[PDB]
Amino acid sequence: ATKAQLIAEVSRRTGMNVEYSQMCLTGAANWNLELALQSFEQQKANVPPEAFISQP
Amino acid sequence: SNAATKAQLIAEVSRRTGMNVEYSQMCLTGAANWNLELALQSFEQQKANVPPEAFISQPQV
Amino acid sequence: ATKAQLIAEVSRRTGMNVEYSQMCLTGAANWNLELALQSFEQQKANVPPEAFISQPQV
Amino acid sequence: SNAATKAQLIAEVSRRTGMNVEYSQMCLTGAANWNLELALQSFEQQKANVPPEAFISQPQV
Amino acid sequence: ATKAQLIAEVSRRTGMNVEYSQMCLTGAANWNLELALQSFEQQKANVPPEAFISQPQV
Amino acid sequence: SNAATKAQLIAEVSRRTGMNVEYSQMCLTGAANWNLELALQSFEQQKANVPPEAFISQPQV
Amino acid sequence: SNAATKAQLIAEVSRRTGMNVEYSQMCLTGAANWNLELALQSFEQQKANVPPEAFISQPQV
Amino acid sequence: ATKAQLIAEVSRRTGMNVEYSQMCLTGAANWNLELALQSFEQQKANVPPEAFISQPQV
Repeated sequence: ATKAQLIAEVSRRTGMNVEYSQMCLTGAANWNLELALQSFEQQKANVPPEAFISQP
Repeated sequence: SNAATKAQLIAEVSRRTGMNVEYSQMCLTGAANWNLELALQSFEQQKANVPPEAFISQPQV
Repeated sequence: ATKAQLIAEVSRRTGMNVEYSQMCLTGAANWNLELALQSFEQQKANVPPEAFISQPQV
Repeated sequence: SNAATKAQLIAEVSRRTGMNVEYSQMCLTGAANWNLELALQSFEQQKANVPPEAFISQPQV
Repeated sequence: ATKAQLIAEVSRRTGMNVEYSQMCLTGAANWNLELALQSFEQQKANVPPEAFISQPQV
Repeated sequence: SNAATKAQLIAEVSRRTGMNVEYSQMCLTGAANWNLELALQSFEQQKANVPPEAFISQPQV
Repeated sequence: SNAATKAQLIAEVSRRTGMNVEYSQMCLTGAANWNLELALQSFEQQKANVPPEAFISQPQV
Repeated sequence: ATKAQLIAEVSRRTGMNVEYSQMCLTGAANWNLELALQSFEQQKANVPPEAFISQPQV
């Protein structure tokens, strides 16, 4: 459904796999796409290489 | 979760077809029941009829 | 039949909300009512309780 | 696609008038331009002319 | 049998097919030809290209 | 409805004969009982009695 | 390095919410950015959507 | 699973603090939970009492 679409969208924009993409969406972002992507952009330096599958 | 597993399939359909995530999910849900091959087959049959605005990249297939 | 009436009819017959009803119609069913309903009938055991209640507004 | 939004308007008209999906859409399409209030007004004025088979639930406008 | 005539006339004037022509007549227009055509002219930009089976005729 | 189905037949008679929708319906109603071929046959025999003002397009039976 | 520090925060969320380690980490990652107060705040607001199977101890936020 | 999750899970299961839980995961276990737990069970007698900040669960 929309959760799956939202994870897929975060994965597409950021290049992170779905596991890490889901991490940005869960919690205080509460599946808000803008807040999830923002959190990634702010924390991008701290994301391990294994979490990345593609370029943004 | 199952959402994450479903998300991997949506992302793959989007990569291969060039469609955005909404339309990629459309191909998977329903009679394809998340069968990747059957979803891609549905795109092949319907691609000429997919709205132009629905595409974020060129179809790769 | 319009896309909107097909979604509404699937919603009526199955009891699912419009979001999940649309899911059955798009894709391999390609807006065929019988194939959408068949797919529901096959998958009904695995359909989430959330699919049967209306989605929160706004 | 705006189909889901339209489907919600059809469903609302059906609940209120008791009409099936086809006839509920008739009241919305055209001069009402999918305005719920105008659709319901049209039903009230033309209420006498809707065939009995078109009714799947209780009229409650 | 003026309903069939009215649907046929809207199709001819607008170039739209019969199904969608009927949509313009039913509802708030109450089968008034002018009001149906007004509704078409106002919504024409939003009518899908698929509905048009011919060029509009004065 | 049945109005829409009748309308596609009126439209076809109009296209073929050049008559407006009113006179096109005349050929279909009655003994032709909406049989397209019988309607066109009636036009061919009776064309001489249709007023010229009734014609809005090219005759092309 | 930072994994052990994160682990004590997960352990603390689990203790208070009753959620397993997977779902406890969910509240911490993302917009909370491992802020314990914001993670717990998020749980309190979203408890209804947490699957029952995710709970391995008593809720005591 | 993340390294942090794996440490937290070993801690929950064994009762060891996070520092000693991490010890079981790093090295030849290469962050495999089952081997970490196997190593704990085999070496449990040698773990100092101060390392245990809770009772073991499943």
